[PDB]
Amino acid sequence: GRLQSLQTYVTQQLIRAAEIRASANLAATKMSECVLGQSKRVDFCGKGY
Amino acid sequence: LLQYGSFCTQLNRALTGIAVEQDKNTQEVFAQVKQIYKTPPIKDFGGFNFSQILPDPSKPSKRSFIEDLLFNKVTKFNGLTVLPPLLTDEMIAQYTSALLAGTITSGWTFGAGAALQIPFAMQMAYRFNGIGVTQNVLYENQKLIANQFNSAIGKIQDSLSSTASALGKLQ
Amino acid sequence: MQMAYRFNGIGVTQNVLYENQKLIANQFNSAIGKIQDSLSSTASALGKLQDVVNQNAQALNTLVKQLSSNFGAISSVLNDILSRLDPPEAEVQIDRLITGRLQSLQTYVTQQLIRAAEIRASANLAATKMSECVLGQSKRVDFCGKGYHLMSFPQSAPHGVVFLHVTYVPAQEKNFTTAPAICHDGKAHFPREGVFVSNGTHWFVTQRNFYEPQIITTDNTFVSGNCDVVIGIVNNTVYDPLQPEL
Amino acid sequence: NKKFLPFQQFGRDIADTTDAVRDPQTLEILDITPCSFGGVSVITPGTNTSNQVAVLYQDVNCTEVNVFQTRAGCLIGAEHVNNSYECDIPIGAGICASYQTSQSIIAYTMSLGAENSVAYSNNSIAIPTNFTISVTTEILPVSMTKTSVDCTMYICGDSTECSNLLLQYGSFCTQLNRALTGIAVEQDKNTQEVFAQVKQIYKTPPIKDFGGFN
Ligand SMILES: *[C@@H]1O[C@H](CO)[C@@H](O)[C@H](O)[C@H]1NC(C)=O
Ligand SMILES: *[C@@H]1O[C@H](CO)[C@@H](O)[C@H](O)[C@H]1NC(C)=O
Ligand SMILES: *[C@@H]1O[C@H](CO)[C@@H](O)[C@H](O)[C@H]1NC(C)=O
Ligand SMILES: *[C@@H]1O[C@H](CO)[C@@H](O)[C@H](O)[C@H]1NC(C)=O
Ligand SMILES: *[C@@H]1O[C@H](CO)[C@@H](O)[C@H](O)[C@H]1NC(C)=O
Ligand SMILES: *[C@@H]1O[C@H](CO)[C@@H](O)[C@H](O)[C@H]1NC(C)=O
Ligand SMILES: *[C@@H]1O[C@H](CO)[C@@H](O)[C@H](O)[C@H]1NC(C)=O
Ligand SMILES: *[C@@H]1O[C@H](CO)[C@@H](O)[C@H](O)[C@H]1NC(C)=O
Ligand SMILES: *[C@@H]1O[C@H](CO)[C@@H](O)[C@H](O)[C@H]1NC(C)=O
Ligand SMILES: *[C@@H]1O[C@H](CO)[C@@H](O)[C@H](O)[C@H]1NC(C)=O
Repeated sequence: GRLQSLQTYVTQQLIRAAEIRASANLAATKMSECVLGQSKRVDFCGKGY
Repeated sequence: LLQYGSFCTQLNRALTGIAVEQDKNTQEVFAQVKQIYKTPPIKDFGGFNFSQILPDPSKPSKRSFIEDLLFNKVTKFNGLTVLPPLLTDEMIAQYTSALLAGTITSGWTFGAGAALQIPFAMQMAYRFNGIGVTQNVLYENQKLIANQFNSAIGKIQDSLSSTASALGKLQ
Repeated sequence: MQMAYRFNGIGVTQNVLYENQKLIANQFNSAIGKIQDSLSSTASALGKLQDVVNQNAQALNTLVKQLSSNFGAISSVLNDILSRLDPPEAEVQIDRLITGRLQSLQTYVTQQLIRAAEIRASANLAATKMSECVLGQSKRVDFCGKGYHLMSFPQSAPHGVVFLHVTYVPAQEKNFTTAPAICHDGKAHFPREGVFVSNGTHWFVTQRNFYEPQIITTDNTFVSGNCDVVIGIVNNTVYDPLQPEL
Repeated sequence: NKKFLPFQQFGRDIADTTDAVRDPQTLEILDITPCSFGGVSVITPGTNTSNQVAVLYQDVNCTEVNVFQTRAGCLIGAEHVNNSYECDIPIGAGICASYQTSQSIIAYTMSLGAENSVAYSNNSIAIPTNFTISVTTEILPVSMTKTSVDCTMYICGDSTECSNLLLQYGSFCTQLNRALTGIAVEQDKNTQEVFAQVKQIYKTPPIKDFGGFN
């Protein structure tokens, strides 16, 4: 029982980690395109031009 | 547990790979630049007050007011070992310091390698010409832009201090 | 003409292309040689492929090593359990082995599915870079390589692809003193696209990514406003091509 | 320094673990502390380089026993250096290790980069004059090895008693085979979405008049 519970914990940690990695790629792309550069993409860098 | 195979090996490999991926995440976010840049305190910014975003040497923890509000408004032993992070908050604070120094001084031009000094008014004029706004509107309405900018900074300071609704996303 | 179009895409006048064409050719060929050298000798630049391959290999080999695991039963091999126990007596031990091997298979399937999800995420990113960094020109900074982007070239790889980003990097700079505007006769003057620089003698307008002085005139500048509001307007004679041609 | 009630002999923690106690002979409020536990880590360069080994203890200081205590734990077999360099192998808390000065294993704080004070004035501008066409390599993985496992053959290798006991247990082998089949199909969908972009097949003419572009 404890090993099944531990494996469930590991599985959910991997899923949350993958979600966090996708958010991390979003954050790095926004640093490279909203901070380092002036993007023309509408609502990629918040509301407005 | 010896009779129950290699479960411990697989789980520890998975969790160590998780920690390595956390390190890769924070590095690929915050290693945008390799050259640490430093803000000159010479404030000829055309009236653009950057006090709540610049690094403040009045405090030894070298960051701004807003990041300090983000710290102070955001809040077992059976083998459950919390590993330490690789980059501390001070190191990524200095990376944000360098990025703010670059965006003040060189705008986008340090993204192609070396930094290139440009006065900040010309950066704003170029960013207006990027969105089709003719750059005369900047030069003819500079102090109103300074007022609206610094007032918006004060508004987001108050909206972070008196309201913690935009923080539970991290929680 | 494609590289001229790309230089006009990054806001650089295409005369620099036709003036320094063989320099561009020599620098490009040297860059290709540096990449060949850094791929041939330095084999430590392909971690992305072999990490996925070794991860798949570790998962498969762990799934193989699970077979000899006893899982609390009398032995691991089913054949001895069949040859030593009754069909109403082998039920518990074969149930143990089925339970353990089923748990290990579910572990393997969950791991493969999550790893494949991350691989598909990287695949969509790679296909988007194929659609933009190679297939066209992107103004996105640090999306198609470091620096100003021109084009990129793809190459095959086992379970992979390699982009070769042709990038533009400005090299040599010099401290210049500039002003936002020129006052002429009460008429202010703004650059159409550029910046008003003076080497020390006369105000010149130039381009933001290579230094070449244009003589400041109404055919180069934008006449608007007055000589009162602009913080940093300076006095200089804006040239007029009409007066030598009247 | 906790304070029970005069009948309370012990107590649990938030996590339902016996944290603090009171002695059955003597009226005194004790506490149970876990012992020194940690992870054994090894800092080394490659076997194709050397055999010198540095030892890292996780989260605890040098109790059992060069003694270099950091915020990540005990660390012996290394050399503390004031000269902060680039991180080579990460350890924790911004302190990394390397193989430098004849040479041995050192330990140092990660230098965050070459420090620069870029100049600024009211009117000083920096304008490029010469340029460089650098070509930079990116590496992106695309697909994964398509793999199917006959889970009936895996669990029950050439048996029939095992086959009947597996058929008692529903369609788990069917489920795993269907999931792996969907994975294997979406791999080739990835490969077609990456490469199959132009339905034409183009190729160069033999006259490679490319302005001097080898
Ligand atoms: C900017 O605003 C702060 C208040 O947060 C004030 O202390 C500081 O003097 C201001 N600086 C300028 C240049 O206006
Ligand atoms: C420009 O002036 C600054 C002043 O500190 C100096 O550091 C820099 O090297 C100068 N650059 C050139 C190209 O003269
Ligand atoms: C600045 O450029 C003009 C352009 O003709 C030239 O006459 C002058 O000598 C230059 N001054 C210096 C200091 O290079
Ligand atoms: C030069 O800097 C000073 C600040 O010391 C400022 O008052 C002045 O306006 C600047 N010159 C121009 C032309 O803007
Ligand atoms: C520019 O010329 C005007 C005369 O037309 C003069 O009043 C003004 O002071 C000059 N500008 C400077 C900065 O001296
Ligand atoms: C491995 O070590 C040998 C000497 O022990 C050395 O000659 C060789 O270059 C090393 N391998 C690599 C790939 O450098
Ligand atoms: C470890 O650190 C604790 C406090 O952080 C201290 O009380 C203890 O004496 C240290 N032990 C050793 C062996 O350094
Ligand atoms: C590092 O510098 C301090 C003084 O700044 C000195 O006392 C110490 O001995 C140095 N470290 C080593 C390992 O020598
Ligand atoms: C740019 O640098 C290269 C380096 O050799 C040189 O050959 C070339 O003449 C330079 N071009 C300019 C315009 O300075
Ligand atoms: C291109 O480079 C290769 C490798 O150095 C060389 O063999 C070939 O002759 C070159 N061709 C041209 C036309 O540059």
